[PDB]
Amino acid sequence: FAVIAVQLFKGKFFYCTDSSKDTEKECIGNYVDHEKNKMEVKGREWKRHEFHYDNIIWALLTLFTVSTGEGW
Amino acid sequence: PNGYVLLHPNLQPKPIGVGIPTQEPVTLDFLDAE
Amino acid sequence: PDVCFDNNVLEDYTDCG
Amino acid sequence: NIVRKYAKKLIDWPPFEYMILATIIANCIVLALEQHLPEDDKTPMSRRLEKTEPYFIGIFCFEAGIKIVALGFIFHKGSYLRNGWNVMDFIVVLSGILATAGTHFNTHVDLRTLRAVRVLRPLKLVSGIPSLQIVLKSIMKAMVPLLQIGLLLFFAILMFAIIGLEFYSGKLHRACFMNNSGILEGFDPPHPCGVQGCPAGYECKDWIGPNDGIT
Amino acid sequence: FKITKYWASLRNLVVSLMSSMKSIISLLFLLFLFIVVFALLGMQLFGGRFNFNDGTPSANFDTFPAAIMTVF
Amino acid sequence: WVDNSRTPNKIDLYDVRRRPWYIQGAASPKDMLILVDVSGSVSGLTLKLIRTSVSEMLETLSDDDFVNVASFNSNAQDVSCFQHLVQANVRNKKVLKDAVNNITAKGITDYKKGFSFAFEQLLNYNVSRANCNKIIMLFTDGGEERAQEIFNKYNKDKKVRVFTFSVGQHNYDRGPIQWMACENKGYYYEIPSIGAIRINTQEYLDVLGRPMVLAGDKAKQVQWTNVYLDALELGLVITGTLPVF
Amino acid sequence: AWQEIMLSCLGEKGCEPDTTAPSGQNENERCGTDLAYVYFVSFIFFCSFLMLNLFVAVIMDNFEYLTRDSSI
Ligand SMILES: CCCCCCCCCCCCCCCC
Ligand SMILES: CCCCCCCCCCCCCCCC
Ligand SMILES: *[C@@H]1O[C@H](CO)[C@@H](O)[C@H](O)[C@H]1NC(C)=O
Ligand SMILES: *[C@@H]1O[C@H](CO)[C@@H](O)[C@H](O)[C@H]1NC(C)=O
Ligand SMILES: [Ca+2]
Repeated sequence: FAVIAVQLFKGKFFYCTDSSKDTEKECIGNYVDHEKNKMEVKGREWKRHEFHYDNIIWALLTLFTVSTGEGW
Repeated sequence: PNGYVLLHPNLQPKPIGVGIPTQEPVTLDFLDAE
Repeated sequence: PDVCFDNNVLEDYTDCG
Repeated sequence: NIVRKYAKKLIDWPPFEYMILATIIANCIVLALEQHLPEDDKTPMSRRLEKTEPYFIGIFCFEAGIKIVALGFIFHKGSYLRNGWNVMDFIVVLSGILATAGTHFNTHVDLRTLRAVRVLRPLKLVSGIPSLQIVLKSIMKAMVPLLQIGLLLFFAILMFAIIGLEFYSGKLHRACFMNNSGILEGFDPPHPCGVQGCPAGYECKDWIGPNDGIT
Repeated sequence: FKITKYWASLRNLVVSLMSSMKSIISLLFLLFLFIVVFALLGMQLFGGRFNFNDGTPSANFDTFPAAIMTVF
Repeated sequence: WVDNSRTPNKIDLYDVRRRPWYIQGAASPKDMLILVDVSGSVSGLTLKLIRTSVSEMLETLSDDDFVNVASFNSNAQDVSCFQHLVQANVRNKKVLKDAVNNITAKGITDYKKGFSFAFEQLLNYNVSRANCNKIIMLFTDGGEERAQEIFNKYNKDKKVRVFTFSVGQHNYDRGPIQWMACENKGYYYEIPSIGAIRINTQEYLDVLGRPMVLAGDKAKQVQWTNVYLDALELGLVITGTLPVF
Repeated sequence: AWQEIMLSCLGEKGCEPDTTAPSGQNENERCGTDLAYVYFVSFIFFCSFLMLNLFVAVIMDNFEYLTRDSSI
């Protein structure tokens, strides 16, 4: 199940701090963060989610996490 | 040609009011300046 | 305004998005 | 009422009870396809699927009629309403006769709550298949011993809840908000306060409970 | 495992799981007919009502695939 | 920069493509008719984004452009006290904004009853108009109705463009919404969150300026702006604009 | 949320002043560690296993109570 979860979510657990940009080329620079409701200018970061599937060591730790129930 | 005064002695540097209070042009019509 | 430009036939409509 | 020569008990033939199990699975798919939009709005598809309700009632109401004839109704020992499932097969069709009659007699005020009996239509598969009632009865029999840890659990719940009343009855209604006269801002996880007030630059203003007043 | 003394303990588990398989499958199917009815009943009560001004949560009751996986 | 190099409480929302002089030189005067779609499904966040988008779209209108806002849910109606294309001056824009902020979402959608209202309002010549660049802005979320018949009947020789916006973070079908723009000279925009509000109006201005370019050197004439306050402070200024092809 | 206590205990976190050592004022920005994966994954296995043995050593102590039958 941790080898099928790599071939299914490998590299796809990436996300950009700015919702509009969805590629690492685009997520450079600054952006206005309206979502906090106070209009502050932030920096665009290209990040993974904290619990990946990008590797067998990382698909076994994020899948034990599901087994213990938390944050699944 | 919309009647807004480009130049008028009653035209003062200041944004035009639009209603009772709770980056827009200062378009003061001619008839509303006199 | 006296003159304005719309509805030109040479326009390329293939760019909706 | 008890007139013999039913010619209806002969109708419960195996080609006849695999078309009810076919209209139920079809029914369970119509309910699966419906999408719920917020305020009287309906998708175009959900307006199409609402045209099948008279048919599904038409078949399910046929079964009640053909069964209350081939069998009894209440009085006879082996009558329709005697079985524990045919009771639930009756409410479903009965709640489907009235809920589709929201025009002629108008359900004098309104219902909004008699279409919530359609959700018991998947449980007509359990009624239709005897092989499933003797499997459901296996679960509802192994959980009979558990209905005394329930009374032991509801005695612990109440117990602590009572303590909760004595000690925390109203002491979760003040939080700590920025000085910031005008816009009160407060922490993202709200910081309640009491005799133990705000740390540095906040004041204890009124506040609904923790989870919008729920916890 | 065939080369170990732990084959009889493990094969007899699968031999017993395979014999009682029409009663595990018809028991996962009554745990699924009570997830459906509930999901259904959960749409009748909260279907379309999760359109909060913050945004509808991922744990909706609006569609059936999203009503099944929040009863889960 | 005038006051926002690096200063707290002070965020720089300036964008040259939204300035009055740019919007003036980038295209010709419009006849907008913003069709908001206040039906049931747009309630919640989609409605908040729709009203913010409508306000930020009215913000791209001059005193030469004429605008009205309509809203349709199984029947179409205006949102304000106006019943025809009114001039987009300060007071009318404020009235339309105050009417849009009071708009509520309820009921099923009929695209034909809304587009009939839009076209019938754009065919009203008894009022003063900018007889140019007739437009319809559809602020919906998504649906399954192309309504090819209503476009065939009302917009046949394609005098009226149609810009379709899919406002909101949702998953409804955007096929008809992307089609309406194609068949009717338009463009299709997506506004999934606050922050995408401010660019797609600039973009419809980008679309409207094709026929101005295709008229090569007739379109390169200097136009002078209403009296506005300069971004970098010098008080009341007018500015002449010339598009660059 | 045993998993964000795991993530917020990893390497490259901040550090407390310690207010008694003059060195490492800006250095020693390494006061978490990447051994939070071993620490938290193992504790979930050990705690769940030591509690399971406690649960059974108590169940099987009373297994004559738990299996009482009115016949015998
Ligand atoms: C003698 C056989 C019948 C026993 C009585 C009926 C038991 C099952 C009926 C109730 C099923 C659940 C209804 C509530 C919704 C989950
Ligand atoms: C003749 C077959 C022998 C197999 C020996 C190893 C079996 C180990 C247990 C397998 C349990 C599978 C459960 C899958 C989930 C229901
Ligand atoms: C405008 O707001 C008022 C005040 O709440 C409300 O009564 C009225 O219904 C609103 N207008 C419309 C068209 O709903
Ligand atoms: C406009 O004027 C014409 C002629 O006076 C009249 O027939 C029509 O009803 C008026 N209104 C509209 C919307 O055309
Ligand atoms: Ca809708």
